[PDB]
Amino acid sequence: MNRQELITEALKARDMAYAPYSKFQVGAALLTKDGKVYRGCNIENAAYSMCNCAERTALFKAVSEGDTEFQMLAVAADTPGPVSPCGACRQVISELCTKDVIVVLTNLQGQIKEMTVEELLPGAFSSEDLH
Amino acid sequence: MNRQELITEALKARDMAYAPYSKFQVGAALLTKDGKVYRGCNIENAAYSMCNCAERTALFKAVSEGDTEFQMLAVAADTPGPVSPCGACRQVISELCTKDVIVVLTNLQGQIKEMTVEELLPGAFSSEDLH
Amino acid sequence: MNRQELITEALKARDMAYAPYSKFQVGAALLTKDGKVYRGCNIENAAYSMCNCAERTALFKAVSEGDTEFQMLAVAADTPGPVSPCGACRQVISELCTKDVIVVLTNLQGQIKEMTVEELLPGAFSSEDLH
Amino acid sequence: MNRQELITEALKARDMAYAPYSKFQVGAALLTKDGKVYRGCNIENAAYSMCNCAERTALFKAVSEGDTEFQMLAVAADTPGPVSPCGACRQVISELCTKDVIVVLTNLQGQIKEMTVEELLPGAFSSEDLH
Ligand SMILES: O=C1CCN(C2C[C@H](O)[C@@H](CO)O2)C(=O)N1
Ligand SMILES: O=C1CCN(C2C[C@H](O)[C@@H](CO)O2)C(=O)N1
Ligand SMILES: O=C1CCN(C2C[C@H](O)[C@@H](CO)O2)C(=O)N1
Ligand SMILES: O=C1CCN(C2C[C@H](O)[C@@H](CO)O2)C(=O)N1
Ligand SMILES: [Zn+2]
Ligand SMILES: [Zn+2]
Ligand SMILES: [Zn+2]
Ligand SMILES: [Zn+2]
Repeated sequence: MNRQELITEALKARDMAYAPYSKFQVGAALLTKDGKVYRGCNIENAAYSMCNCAERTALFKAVSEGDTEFQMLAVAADTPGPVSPCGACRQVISELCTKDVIVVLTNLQGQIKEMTVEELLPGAFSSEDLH
Repeated sequence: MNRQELITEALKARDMAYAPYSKFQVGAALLTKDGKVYRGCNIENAAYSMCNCAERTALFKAVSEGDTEFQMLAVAADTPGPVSPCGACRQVISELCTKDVIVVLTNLQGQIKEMTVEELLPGAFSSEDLH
Repeated sequence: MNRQELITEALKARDMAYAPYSKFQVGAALLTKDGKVYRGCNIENAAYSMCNCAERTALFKAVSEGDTEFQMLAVAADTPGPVSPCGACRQVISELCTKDVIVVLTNLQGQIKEMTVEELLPGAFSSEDLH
Repeated sequence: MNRQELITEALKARDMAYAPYSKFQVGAALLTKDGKVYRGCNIENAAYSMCNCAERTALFKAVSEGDTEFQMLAVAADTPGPVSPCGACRQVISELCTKDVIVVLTNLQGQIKEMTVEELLPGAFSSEDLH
């Protein structure tokens, strides 16, 4: 499961999105250390605050199944450049993924940006800050 | 899969919760029309706003897999009476579940309250309100 | 400050809304026991999850100023019937307003529905449930 | 109103926080181009997802009043180093503040980190990505 293949997983996951308000579909594929893939997509709500993102859908799915060791996360959307995870997703990612996990961002036209969890949100607010 | 059995599913799902800040674990089990069960649990974050609930974890998991027809949702937590879904969950439920879906609420001591999606959030804000 | 006058306050507050994504403006006016009025409006974000509602904007404003005793909350939007607070707002309302506070819901055509905080979200999840 | 004075404003705003669940109070002070200061503080909810942060409380307050031109934002909390805005706040900040606005982060022991909005969340997801 290289990043190329993980991207195709996120592209497929994108087609499952429920986004009738923004008409903006997002897909994500999370790869565990054991090689298992969890797909995620954004799921909207008439009350915008309750919309959930593809990145978080995939992570929530994994953690709920007991999988908490990851190696890579691919995210895709029909944006101008590689899709940029929103702050809420970066925050959840910084909590649920170890700082070494690779984050692969792409769009639907071959644009690819790769960065680590730490780079996605440097100095992220964490539990250590609470105590 | 009766409500008794769906409750045991939610009780198991509760043990998967990642809740190091509140130490309050919640479990949920969503039953589709075809009899498939999706488990969900709350997943917290040092930045409280980003915490996700068991009800929504289960629903997000189902919808992302392509399952959008449900019949029942069980929710469980160690509360005094049947656990009460927070407003955000009721909002997502009212969007992703048809008004006839049965919502079963319970705690860890046999308290059981049953209600429909419509009753969970009567006159819920919806897409019809946007247009 | 009767409900009629508080409604006009919410109608004015609605014109301050920043809602370029939904084009759906909402207004709210919160009346304290001492007769002070706090206006609120929805404020959106390209990343939908981060949108904030009029009801919560008004409440957040009041609480931050040290005002925590309220008597009435008016909410208005261009909906078919009285605007329905989303679950997230009902949740925050049930926490920050005592159960006796009156919630006045209306649209832009004279539709008016009045209910108490308790009625807005009966048996709302609360701190008592955490401990 | 230099950053030193804006910090004292955020320190005062911190004392208004309603944070009975985390016992972690945060303060913020937003300075407009015209020299007006809006204070903000975190406001929690038994249902963690609904908690709101100091940064966003201040911004929501300003925007609702019609003030949309800012020059600086100070944030303070009792953290080990300068308090780090959570992803949700950085997201709202990148939307409501122009990329040149100065963000001043500090704790209660003189630690000070200064950065621009762009630096707070480089390449933030924006409306341009939606269309
Ligand atoms: O973090 C990224 C950016 C945001 N989108 C979302 C949620 C929402 O349904 C839509 C518009 O913001 O894209 C994602 O799904 N992931
Ligand atoms: O809707 C219900 C009530 C809220 N809890 C949550 C999320 C959070 O991690 C914890 C404390 O609010 O319980 C749920 O998981 N489901
Ligand atoms: O609770 C009510 C219903 C929801 N809207 C919002 C937030 C968002 O900007 C827009 C579309 O959901 O209306 C409110 O402002 N208040
Ligand atoms: O962005 C910063 C970091 C997070 N906190 C919050 C919200 C919550 O009440 C508490 C614990 O996460 O700190 C803030 O208020 N601002
Ligand atoms: Zn996101
Ligand atoms: Zn919930
Ligand atoms: Zn709302
Ligand atoms: Zn924050």
